Amino acid sequence: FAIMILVNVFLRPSLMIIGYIAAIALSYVGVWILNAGFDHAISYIQ
Amino acid sequence: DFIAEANAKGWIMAGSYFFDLVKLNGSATEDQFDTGTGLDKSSFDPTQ
Repeated sequence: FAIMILVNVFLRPSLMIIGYIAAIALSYVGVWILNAGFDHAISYIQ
Repeated sequence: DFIAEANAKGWIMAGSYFFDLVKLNGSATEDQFDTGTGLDKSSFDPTQ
C-alpha cells in the first residue's frame, strides 16, 4: 500500500511542470486550429 | 469544388465542411413583386 503512493508524491510536482510548458504551446496551437477552419465553417452561415 | 481543397487540406478540419456535405447529399436525395423599392422613404406633410 505504500508503493503506489510513495512514488506518487515523488512524481507529481515535476509532472505538472511537464504538463505546464507543453500546455502553453498546445493551447497556442489550439487557437490556430480555429484559425484553420472557422472562416470556412461559417461560409454558408454568413 | 470544395472537395479538391479538402484533399489538399487534411482530415483534422472535416467538421468545418459539415454543412457543405449536407449541401450535397441532400441534393442527391432531391408571383414576383419588387422589394426594397424605397418609395416608403418618401414623405408628405399637409401642414406645410
